[PDB]
Amino acid sequence: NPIHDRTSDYHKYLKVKQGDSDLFKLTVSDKRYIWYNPDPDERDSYECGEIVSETSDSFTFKTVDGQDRQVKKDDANQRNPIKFDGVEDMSELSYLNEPAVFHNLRVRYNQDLIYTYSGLFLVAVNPFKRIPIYTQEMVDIFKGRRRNEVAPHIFAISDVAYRSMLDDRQNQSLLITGESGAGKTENTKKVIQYLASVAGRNQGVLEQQILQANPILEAFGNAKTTRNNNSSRFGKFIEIQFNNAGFISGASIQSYLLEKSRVVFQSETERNYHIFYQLLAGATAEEKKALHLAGPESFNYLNQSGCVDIKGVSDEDEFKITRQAMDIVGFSQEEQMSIFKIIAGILHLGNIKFEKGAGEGAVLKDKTALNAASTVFGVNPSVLEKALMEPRILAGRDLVAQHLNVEKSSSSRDALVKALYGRLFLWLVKKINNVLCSERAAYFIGVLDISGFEIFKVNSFEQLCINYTNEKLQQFFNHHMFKVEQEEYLKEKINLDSQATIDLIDGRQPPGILALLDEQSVFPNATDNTLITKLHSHFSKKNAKYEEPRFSKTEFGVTHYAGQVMYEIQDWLEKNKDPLQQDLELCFKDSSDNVVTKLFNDPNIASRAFITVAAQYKEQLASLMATLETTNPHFVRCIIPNNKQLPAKLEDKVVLDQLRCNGVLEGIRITRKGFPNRIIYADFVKRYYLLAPNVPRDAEDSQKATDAVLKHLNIDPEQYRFGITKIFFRAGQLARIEEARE
Ligand SMILES: [Mg+2]
Repeated sequence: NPIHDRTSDYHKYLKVKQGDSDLFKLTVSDKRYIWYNPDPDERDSYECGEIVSETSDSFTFKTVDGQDRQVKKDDANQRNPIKFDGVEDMSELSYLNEPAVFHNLRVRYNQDLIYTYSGLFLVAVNPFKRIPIYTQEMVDIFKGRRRNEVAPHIFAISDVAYRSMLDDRQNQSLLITGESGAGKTENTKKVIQYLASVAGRNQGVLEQQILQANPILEAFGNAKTTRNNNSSRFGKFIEIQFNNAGFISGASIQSYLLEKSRVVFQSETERNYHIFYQLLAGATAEEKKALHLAGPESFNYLNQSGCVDIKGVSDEDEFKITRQAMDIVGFSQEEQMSIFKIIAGILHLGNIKFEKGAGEGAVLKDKTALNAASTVFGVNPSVLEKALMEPRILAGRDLVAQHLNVEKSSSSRDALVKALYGRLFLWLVKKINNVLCSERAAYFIGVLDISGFEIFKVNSFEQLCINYTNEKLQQFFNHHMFKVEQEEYLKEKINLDSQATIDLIDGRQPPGILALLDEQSVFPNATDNTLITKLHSHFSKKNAKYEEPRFSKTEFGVTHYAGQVMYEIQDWLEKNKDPLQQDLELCFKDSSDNVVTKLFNDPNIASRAFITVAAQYKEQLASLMATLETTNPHFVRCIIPNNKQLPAKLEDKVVLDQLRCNGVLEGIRITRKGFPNRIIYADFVKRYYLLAPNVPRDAEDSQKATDAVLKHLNIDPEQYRFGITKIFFRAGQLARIEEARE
């Protein structure tokens, strides 16, 4: 059994290597240490310090430097005894302090061990390199083991989900969140992998299509940013559908907040969506000519960032893969073509050059790209031309065609483009869903791949959505963790801020941000100023989660869970309306093209429902939360080790900052207050039997033994609770016990 075979790749890559002896003595030391801050300004940077002595209320220790120092016992960060370096769950630690949690992690990361439990969480640090732990071999080892049976691993947590579904006939959900670049999507993909393997019906297609869904999505929804070479520019929730028996029967997809802006603008050194690049790189010569195709350097929407390729990535090779998944999934050859055409047309539209002079109006001296795009799209260029610069507009009675300047003309085109893409994307999802989704499913396991809190330099409307979402999810956790912790105290017979923030945002009466925003969105002439004035009007000095800046006249601050956040209001009105000239709809509505027409002729795709972008999102979240609320949840927190996509570089500031945002640290804090340590009686005795002159290592009266020792040592009755099964210990208690003689 590779589980007990200490020479297996399982032991090799997932386990902390075991020696020939397990004897308590190995680990005996004379030393006691303290975690300290060599420099008080950097609070996240710590050194180990050897406690030298103690007074009644303080410790005194010995710095790295030789200097001596003094500490209040009640403020001190004691180091756990070395036996604890590497434990598979942070909860086994006795001293639960920040540095302490960091250290265990680190210790694991040093051995490439990237996964650790922290009570309910599975913590996962991105390694920045390939570890062969996701093999079929690996897969089959996880089938049916309990969480204590096996090493931490995304496979494990998913197996647990699966058995629970079967054994409780309850639906499940794994929540996978964290910063850009931390790993979410990888692991997300693993889960499906694993699932489709233990529970698929292979001697199969489904399974195939299901797997193939992602690639498709990623091509259209992922991009190369500064933070990651393959970032998901969208949120998503996967539902794996099963039948009563337990076999996979289908699935569905839900996307949230696609980054439409990226289509028409990419920050420096980043890239647009992959497709554009795959297309340019793998289209046949017959496809190129058919699509007026060229190099990226030739296309305004592609050539600006000054990045057109990813190191160690072949846009050409990726296209084949994509092309392949479209096949498996069920895209006709035509459909594929149309997709492309669109992708091309978009590019063309972006090349359209608007000059002036004549008046202030815009004109089209060159008509090239206009033609191309027109063609590809299957619409009347003149019509479109017109729709672009001479949109007719309602002056109420008067429908009168407005002639636009160059910027506004340029802007309309951009909107066009974003609509095109955003719809197309939806269209894909729906498409896929048609193929995979099962009306009649008995159970499911839902996977959420979404970012955690986003706090940049510049925080926009988009981030407000993400953080909102994040507050809702965080609170869900807290609720949950609370029941589940309360359940354990009974089974063993042993003895809020979120809402306010939530309210400020989404509240109806009184109204929160979203509400005020929405309100302003019926007024055509309202401006960002109008809006921000309204907000401060309502919350400044009146709401404690709100903050009116002392000088900025464009921002406000919301006090999130993760901490305070400054939002810039620039363009919220536009973002919330997500406008598009009717003439354009019309224009495109008469397309010759199959798909194209769909994107404008199907309400499901073409329209929000009159609905705001905010409102629509608010609804979307509501539902998600609702469904989640019906499942049993698993939480996975993904952690980026550093900022530079390196390996073997686990940065203290970077990691802790994450553990603070994502709740891992509070979980500890709160758990810390109780009886963090809860050992199985028999186990205690195994290690500790030699400390109290009495007892044998083995015993049927384990509870009696656990007692004799506790009695021996003369431990404070307050430091522990007798569980029916487990002995419940208070913080530091065990560490001391472990610090006793043989
Ligand atoms: Mg991702």
